Amino acid sequence: VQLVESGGGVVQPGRSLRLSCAASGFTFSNYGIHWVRQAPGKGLEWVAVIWYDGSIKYYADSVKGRFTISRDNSKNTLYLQMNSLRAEDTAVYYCARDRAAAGLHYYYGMDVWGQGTTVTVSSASTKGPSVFPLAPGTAALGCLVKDYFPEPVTVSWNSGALTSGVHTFPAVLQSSGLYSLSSVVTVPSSSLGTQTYICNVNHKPSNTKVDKKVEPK
Amino acid sequence: EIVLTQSPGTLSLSPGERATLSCRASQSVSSTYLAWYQQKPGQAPRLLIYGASSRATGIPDRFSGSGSGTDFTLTISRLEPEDFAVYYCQQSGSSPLTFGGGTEVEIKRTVAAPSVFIFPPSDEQLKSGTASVVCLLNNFYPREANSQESVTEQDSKDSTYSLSSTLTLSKADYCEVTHQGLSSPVTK
Amino acid sequence: YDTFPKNFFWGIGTGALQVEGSWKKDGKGPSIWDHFIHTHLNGSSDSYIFLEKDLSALDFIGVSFYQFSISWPRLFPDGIVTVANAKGLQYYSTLLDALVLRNIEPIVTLYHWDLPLALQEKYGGWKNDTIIDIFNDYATYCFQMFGDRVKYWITIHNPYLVAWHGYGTGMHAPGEKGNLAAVYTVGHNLIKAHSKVWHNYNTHFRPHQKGWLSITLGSHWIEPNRSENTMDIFKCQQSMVSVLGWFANPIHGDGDYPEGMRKKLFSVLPIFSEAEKHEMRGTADFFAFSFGPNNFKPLNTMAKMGQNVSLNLREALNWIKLEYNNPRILIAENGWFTDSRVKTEDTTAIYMMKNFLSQVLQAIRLDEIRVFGYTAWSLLDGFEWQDAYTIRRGLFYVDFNSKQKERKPKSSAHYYKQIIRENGF
Ligand SMILES: *[C@@H]1O[C@H](CO)[C@@H](O)[C@H](O)[C@H]1NC(C)=O
Ligand SMILES: *[C@@H]1O[C@H](CO)[C@@H](O)[C@H](O)[C@H]1NC(C)=O
Repeated sequence: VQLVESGGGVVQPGRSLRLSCAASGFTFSNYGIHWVRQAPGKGLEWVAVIWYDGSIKYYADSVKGRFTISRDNSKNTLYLQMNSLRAEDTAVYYCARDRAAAGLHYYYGMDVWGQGTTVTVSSASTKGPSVFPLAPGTAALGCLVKDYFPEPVTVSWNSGALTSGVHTFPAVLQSSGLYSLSSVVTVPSSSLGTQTYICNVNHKPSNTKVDKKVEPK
Repeated sequence: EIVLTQSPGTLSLSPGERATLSCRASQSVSSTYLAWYQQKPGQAPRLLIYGASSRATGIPDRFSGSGSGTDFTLTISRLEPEDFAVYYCQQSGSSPLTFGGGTEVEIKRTVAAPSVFIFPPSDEQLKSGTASVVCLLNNFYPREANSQESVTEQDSKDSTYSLSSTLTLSKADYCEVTHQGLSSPVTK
Repeated sequence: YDTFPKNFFWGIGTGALQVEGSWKKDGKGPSIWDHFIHTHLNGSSDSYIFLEKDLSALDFIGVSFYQFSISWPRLFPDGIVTVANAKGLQYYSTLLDALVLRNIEPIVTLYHWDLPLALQEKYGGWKNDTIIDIFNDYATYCFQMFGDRVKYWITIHNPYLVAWHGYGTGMHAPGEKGNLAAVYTVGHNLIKAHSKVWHNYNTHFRPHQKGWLSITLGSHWIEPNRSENTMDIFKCQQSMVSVLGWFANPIHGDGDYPEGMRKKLFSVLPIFSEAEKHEMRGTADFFAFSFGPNNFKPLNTMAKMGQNVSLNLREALNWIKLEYNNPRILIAENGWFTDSRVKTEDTTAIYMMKNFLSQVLQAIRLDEIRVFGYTAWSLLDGFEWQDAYTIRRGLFYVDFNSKQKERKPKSSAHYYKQIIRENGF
């Protein structure tokens, strides 16, 4: 019993993108599927729904007339085709199964959800991050990841063998339209010079792996 | 359309306490069409309650649902560590179907003062032609405290937040913190 | 396009008084309509004794659901809920068992105008607010007895007519007339009784049973005398609010009567308390809509504000959508009638059904309205209230003069059967 959202990526503002959701472990044509999206830092927002035979569709006002929900029961797939995209549409899109199955008279509810697919709507290009150190009874030090796009950034310390105290922060979007964040750790002041601190920053989109060492100054 | 308004935006309680979440609808709706959802940071939503009071599959007895007309209530009798998350009310009674703002249930704890550490910009960045100064507050509670900011999730271990404000000055450059825990403002 | 959506609920309906017969039988108490028929105006369709024949008709047509009503005085001869007539309880339990066996979902109406005579005599029926609690007792007994195999409930069928024909025109039982306050006091009690039953169900029966409970509100449709005249349109809206808005606003709306009505019936319309406004609203799990001859004939049935009565089912559905926040809709009753002399070749009924069904499909596809079900009105010919046997509403023909009273499918029956098979035309 699962749903898999697919087709997420980057789209130029005003351009069109199509999404797909794959279902398995239940009779697909017996259920209605929703599309629900969530912008970073914000609440759940209902987008659309499609019912059993694919002829009945309902949408939210904000996306009405631009997005087109469809399904192929033989292929067990549901699609969300979105055009004339905007910055506000940049969000994570979920496909959710509605519990109200055909011929059952069940109350409505979204019981099975997928992991999600992230869609970012921007005209900037895929640029890797630049890593700058933040130098230091206890003391703190960090790493600053700047000017990277798109959103997914992974940060580690000492190849994963240091985590207590680590505070990688959620990214923020700056005036330029690129993402930036910082990862900070606090260790014993006495520990410095006895331990080597290396911060690992991985950005798969830009195929950039950076190992940075942070020294006091 | 039916606008669902949730109150309060944030609820701060200790484990083993009762939590009462409220959802008001702009128009009246049948209890039959009201659902509650739980969402943890980095996770997909989970259906808790459907049809106003009915528990979803695998949902424990501590979660209750009630209400009718324009007022609905979610209640957790005895809060547990797993319970602290964000809750959304949803209605399918009217089309278009809508979600509430969301209510965040956080962990209440003894007031803790922040630790302030200021980091001046690196040389490589300075050479590049931009300068960022980072003020960081470590393990404080509560959260209520050009510069852009970032805050973390409530710590699983010690139930605190940490916030990092970044000031982005020009190519040539040429941090006061205020919090309840602190008797007086701390400048660094 | 021309076919209905998949999982669309097809159904047919009847009323207890119209088809049951056996008004004295097995200790059944008289109803206000029983008294009314003797006083102001047999055995009808004899469904009580010919239940198996009705089930065959249901089988023949192929409906996914069946709507019938429980006779309150057949369960409780004296109205008060103490000791139910055991023979009557078996009949309704046998019927539900019968329907479950053939996978036919039932929609059960607690009240289809047959108030027990004892209650009317003792308290003044719906004029007394005492019977709100008695009605709740009756509803409670029914949920306990039948609720495990009933997923759909209707508390009152067409409260507008109950209040308006019963106390305004005198054309229905109890035949009261000449006090407008009585009309609106009765409507107030009907609304309150429904809300109390919904709250009762929601709290006590919904968690185990998980059914859907509503109230069937009937209405007419009206069009302006001049297509663009705004004053005409305003008059139309008043006409709609006078019938449909009267009950729908308290129940599907803000818990209070339409603002227009409150000004117009200032010293007649009762006042809802603030507490009551909150409790009245949100008390219907779907919008059960009745669109039939009872809301159009006779001409004293509705206030037209000098406008054009219309049979536009599609426009009526859009009115519900706009005024009541686009709810899920079940067509609780729909159809027309023929003259008694028309037996089996009811061509008009087919036209009428085709006319109406086309409008419903229009409303779903073009207007995005959530009509999930349709109840064709009258499984079999019966006793049509003041009209008695002068008109015929059924899909199956019944010869009242014959002892046997076999159910003979008309052209409409064969057509409706065809429609369900194809799920459209
Ligand atoms: C209704 O009947 C009850 C019980 O006798 C009585 O207390 C009350 O005054 C009566 N009210 C009306 C309106 O007849
Ligand atoms: C009202 O409708 C009737 C019947 O559809 C039509 O014949 C008549 O011309 C209309 N009258 C007005 C005043 O619109």
